[PDB]
Amino acid sequence: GRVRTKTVKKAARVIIEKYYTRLGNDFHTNKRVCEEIAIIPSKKLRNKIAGYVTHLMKRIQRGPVRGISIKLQEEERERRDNYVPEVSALDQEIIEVDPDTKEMLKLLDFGSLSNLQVTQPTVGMNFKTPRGPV
Amino acid sequence: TKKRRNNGRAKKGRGHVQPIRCTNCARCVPKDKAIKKFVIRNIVEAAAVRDISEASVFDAYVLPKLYVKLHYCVSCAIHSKVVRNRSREARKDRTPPPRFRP
Amino acid sequence: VRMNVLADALKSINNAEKRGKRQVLIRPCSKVIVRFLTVMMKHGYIGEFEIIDDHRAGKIVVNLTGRLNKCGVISPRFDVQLKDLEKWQNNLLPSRQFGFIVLTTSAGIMDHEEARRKHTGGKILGFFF
Amino acid sequence: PLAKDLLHPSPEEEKRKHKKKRLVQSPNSYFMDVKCPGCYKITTVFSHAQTVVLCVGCSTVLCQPTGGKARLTEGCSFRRKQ
Amino acid sequence: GALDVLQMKEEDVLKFLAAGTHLGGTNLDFQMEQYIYKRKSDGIYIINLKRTWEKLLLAARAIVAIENPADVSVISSRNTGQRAVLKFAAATGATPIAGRFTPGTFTNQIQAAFREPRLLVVTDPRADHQPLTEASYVNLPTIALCNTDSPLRYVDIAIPCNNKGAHSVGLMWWMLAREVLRMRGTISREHPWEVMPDLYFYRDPEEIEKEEQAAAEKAVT
Amino acid sequence: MRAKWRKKRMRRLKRKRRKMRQRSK
Amino acid sequence: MQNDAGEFVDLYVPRKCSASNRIIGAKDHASIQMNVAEVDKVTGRFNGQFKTYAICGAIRRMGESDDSILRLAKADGIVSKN
Amino acid sequence: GKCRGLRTARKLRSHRRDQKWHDKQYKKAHLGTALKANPFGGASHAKGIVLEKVGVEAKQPNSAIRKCVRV
RNA sequence: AGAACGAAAGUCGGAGGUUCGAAGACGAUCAGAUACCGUCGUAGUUCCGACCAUAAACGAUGCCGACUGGCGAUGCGGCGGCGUUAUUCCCAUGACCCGCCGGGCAGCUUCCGGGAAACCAAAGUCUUUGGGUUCCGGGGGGAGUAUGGUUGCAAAGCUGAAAC
RNA sequence: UUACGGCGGU
Ligand SMILES: [Mg+2]
Ligand SMILES: [Zn+2]
Repeated sequence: GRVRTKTVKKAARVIIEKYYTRLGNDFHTNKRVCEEIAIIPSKKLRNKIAGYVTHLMKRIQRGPVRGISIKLQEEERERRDNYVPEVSALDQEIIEVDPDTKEMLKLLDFGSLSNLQVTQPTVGMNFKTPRGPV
Repeated sequence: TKKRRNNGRAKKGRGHVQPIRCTNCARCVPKDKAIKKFVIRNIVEAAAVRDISEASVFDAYVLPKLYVKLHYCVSCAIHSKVVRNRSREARKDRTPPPRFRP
Repeated sequence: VRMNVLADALKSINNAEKRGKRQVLIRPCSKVIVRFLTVMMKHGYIGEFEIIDDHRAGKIVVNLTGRLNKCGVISPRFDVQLKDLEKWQNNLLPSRQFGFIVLTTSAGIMDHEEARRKHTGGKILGFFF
Repeated sequence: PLAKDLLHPSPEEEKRKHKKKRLVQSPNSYFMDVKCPGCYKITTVFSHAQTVVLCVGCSTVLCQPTGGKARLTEGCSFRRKQ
Repeated sequence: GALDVLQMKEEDVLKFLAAGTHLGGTNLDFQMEQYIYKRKSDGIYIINLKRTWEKLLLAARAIVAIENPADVSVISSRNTGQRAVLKFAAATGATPIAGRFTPGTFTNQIQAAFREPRLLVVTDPRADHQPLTEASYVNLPTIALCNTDSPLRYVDIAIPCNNKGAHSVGLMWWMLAREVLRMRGTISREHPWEVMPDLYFYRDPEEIEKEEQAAAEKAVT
Repeated sequence: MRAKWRKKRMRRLKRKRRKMRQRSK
Repeated sequence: MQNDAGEFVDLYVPRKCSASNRIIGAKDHASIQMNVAEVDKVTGRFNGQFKTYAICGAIRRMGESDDSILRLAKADGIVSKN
Repeated sequence: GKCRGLRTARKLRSHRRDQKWHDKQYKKAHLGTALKANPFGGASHAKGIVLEKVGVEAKQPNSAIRKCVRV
């Protein structure tokens, strides 16, 4: 009998989007911010919106919820763009191939242009997983 | 309408398969149409296991199994609910339901 | 049991051009199906073709341009006269501007216009448009 | 696969088809020269042979007929002629 | 790319071989048998890298011919390919769709997620098929980077590289973005591009900040 | 009425009209 | 479309598919027209001009738009010629 | 399918003439037992005498008595 | 035209007769039970010989020929391959593993195309209509009836209308 | 375990 309706949830996700720096993990202060910054037409859904606002205060300070607010979003510009490594994941200059794929680059005239020490395929033909339910 | 692509029966290059008999109503069905179920039930009824190992003549005795292969007519297979009604596009898979033993 | 090798040749070309291909393989050759294809090659509905000659009946590979709609066959070879020839045209041609019923005479395998340019009847052999 | 040039097939697409059905049909068979160990006689047995092949000088058995391709009995010399 | 400037430049083959990019699934598709070289002994279909280079240039020439740069919509749905698809469009100036594709972006004119692009390049033909079957009806040509498993229904310039492993996806987005800028006037063909292909790879889970600071007792402090 | 039990009550009936014709020769 | 008096009596000339020679209709809305922009020979940069190719919706949905524009780009001097 | 070859005009013509005996409008006109049996005997009108004023009940949708005679 | 084979029940004769069991008797169940259910049981189910010739005798889809997508398999031959395993301490042949070829039983997918759609890789290649040929359909009833012929010991089969 | 019917036209 607790479960909050659409108009309470959609009006509280628009608060936390747009006034996130002015909020906190207390109920009685967030009740007063939304009182002063949003036109609520009664007292009952006022603090019922403010309840779900504080519910999202602890919810998004633990991680990236559907959270288009600035600070959680600008911090992932230091993940997609930052961590470019000082040494590459590609440039190791010691990489392995197989005797058939070196024949592929042999007609590409890249046989001796490369270093490319080879590994051999372990000779079984044990692919194509066994059939039937057990 | 033709309801199913096979006609309920797994015969393709045949004209007659053997008639077998259902178990709980003794009705005669074809062998391919029949709804088989092979029960590997332990004969001990697992709540009654610590009452036969504490009254055995050993400390480690592997309990025998009861291997009863039921087979049903489709009439008693739906009534005893071993095959459930399926929707008109979720009929089309031949995989059995998953195990769920624990 | 190939009661008409002409009918099987044209059906194969008709399936492959509506499928969108470029080449076919007509597995029995005949001198009536190379004198059928050079009637539609000279009007420009196919391209080069090559008679792959063997010591039994040969094979033919035809280069399809893509400028073809249907190249059917009239399977009982109904004899057509010059009075009869116009009423065969509006049965099995799409328009009067294009398309040809091709028929064998005493003077050769021809068109409908080539057979009336020369005023000779004959036996209907196929059509293409 | 619309513009597959089916007048000039590759030799490994020509080889992995039926003995019929090719661009030009040809047998898979061959004639083979079999030298027995210990005779001066070249024998010219067919590959898909069907008979108990006997020779003239050392008239022993030389190949066993089977389903497809005749099997030379004892270890004996072999070359594919022409 | 039949020229000599546009040839392979052996240096970058070492980037293909160090990322996957030539190892495909054990089943192959019938419309990709021209791009393949042979099946391995392990069932793996390895791919001709000259053929995936010729399509890479051919996909690049299509995007260069689009005049408005923010008009080649660039899409990725699977997680391996979402960092790559965004800073593709940041570098080359395209317009990205990441995460879930809302059905009708292309075919519905009313809603505010209505884009009208002239070209679209896809990370995966089957796992991102919903823009393929839709972009066929605003008569829009499509590009995919396809592995050997994947159908080629509405794709046109199917790149036969790899779309399973995280290294190979970001590399082919980098390799396409490098060469499509280079057919513009932005790289002068001589020095290698200062952006590193590791920038387009899939992100690690939450241990990121824990490990780099164990070797950063000499940068912050 | 079923069509295999319509066939029976006409097979039972045309052996009854076949027999009265046999009586009144 | 060239009547006997020598004039064009026709609303438009329709495009035809460069892969399969068939007419794109007024509502064959899967048919694309793409541009492949060639580069200058000395340095490899886009020089302003391009090449137009049409693919009809029948041959696109069928699934060989790739083998099409690999075969009429090979035709244009593009690709390996190998 | 049907037999198409040129010279089968005996088979096509003899099969058409005994398949026209399977619809109403040929067989009631060309057999003779459908004109021996109508009371007018192949006529549009006939005279007769009145025997009984009779009333027949209308069909279930309707409920009336139709006034008929017994000519 | 003419023939051969033809499930089950059925018919005739000789063997057999365990179980099952139409008919039948009985006990229940019900308003009534000539039914379901239970106990019993004849003919029959079994074999030999002669008949009868029909079934939802069904893929409800004639037979023959070609052409038109992909894929995973399977059954039988044939060919070729790394390796594992058998007396084998070497071999040839087997068991498995990876392919190709023909034939078959099917399956899975697909805007090949068709369809009234269900669905169909055939029921596709059809108003862009013609590969050969057999059988057969023409609103629902009457009616697979009446009648003539013919077969069968019989039951019945085959052909087969009309008035209305 | 037993559970059978529902006047005609609208
Ligand atoms: Mg019944
Ligand atoms: Zn049952």
